[PDB]
Amino acid sequence: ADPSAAVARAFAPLLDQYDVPGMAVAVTVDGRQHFYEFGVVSKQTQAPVTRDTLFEIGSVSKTFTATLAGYAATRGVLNLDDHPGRYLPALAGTPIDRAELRNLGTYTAGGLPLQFPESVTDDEQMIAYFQQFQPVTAPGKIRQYSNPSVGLLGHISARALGGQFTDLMQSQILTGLGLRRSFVDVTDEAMDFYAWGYDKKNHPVRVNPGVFDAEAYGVKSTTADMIRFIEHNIDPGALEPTLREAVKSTQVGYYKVGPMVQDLGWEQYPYPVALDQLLAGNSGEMAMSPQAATAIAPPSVGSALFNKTGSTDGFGAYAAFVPERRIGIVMLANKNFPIPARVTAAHTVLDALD
Ligand SMILES: [Cl-]
Ligand SMILES: [Cl-]
Repeated sequence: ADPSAAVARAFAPLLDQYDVPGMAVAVTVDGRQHFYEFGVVSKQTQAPVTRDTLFEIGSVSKTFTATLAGYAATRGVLNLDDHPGRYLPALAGTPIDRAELRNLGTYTAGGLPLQFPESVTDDEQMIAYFQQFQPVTAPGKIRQYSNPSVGLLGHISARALGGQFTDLMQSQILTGLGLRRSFVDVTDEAMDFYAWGYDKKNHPVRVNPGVFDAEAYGVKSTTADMIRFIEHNIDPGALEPTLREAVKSTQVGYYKVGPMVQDLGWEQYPYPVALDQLLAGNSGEMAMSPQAATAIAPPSVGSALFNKTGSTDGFGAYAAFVPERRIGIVMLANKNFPIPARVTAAHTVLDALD
């Protein structure tokens, strides 16, 4: 039940192998938290990574956006079967308005691309982009991983709840979950803890501003906070009912897509799971290309694993947990290094428990 030896074998070699300046890992095993840090937050300062170092989690942010959408749905300010035009009047009657909010959250809205075109740089251009978008397939049939897609779901969740996404996410979700060192906008105080990321040429970088950045990939967090978030997902029973249902809402499977099941936010697998099936579900093809999606009833009994990868130009992250086993792991790193290496390391550690 002690993950330390497995973490040292699985994670420590990664820094030299992928030229990663710094990395933080936390494992939870039946409520006991284990923290491991490697390397440095900055090549210039050489200050050590700690469990309180802020890293960009990239698309792991979509699990928080799903939680916000689940909070909105539990409150009844929105329904996942609604269409965008009920909340954004300028989108009523447009082709994307055939999609339901559930399709936006599962990347099945009709072929929204990975990223906005470079010409979309503000809210006006965002509205016009969605008005003009011509879907390449019917909703619910094709999964195409998409930042604009989950971005729009977060924008609509904020509009429904009657506030700014950043303020709602910070106050109702992050603070509500006890994540007091997690931010969409890092405060002046917490800035001292924010690592630098290191791009392909080893230049220090942080995530650039973009449309729907906060909504799709903009959270900064620490392993101390992210392991608490994972523990909420493992057992949300201690949460106040609104947040409890918001968390549970991210664990409902909606589509079978080959070896993986698509939730809002999380992606799920049976457990135990062969690493090969986890690698297949987390492949580059899965993230880059259209995949046939089959609507299913939610799987619900026995053991399941939930995960989400995330990256920015300078950072890489991975989170995975198994509620029935009360085990979970998060890795945050200040280099975007290959997802298969992240998944393999994390799977090896979880497999070594029991
Ligand atoms: Cl984008
Ligand atoms: Cl920031």
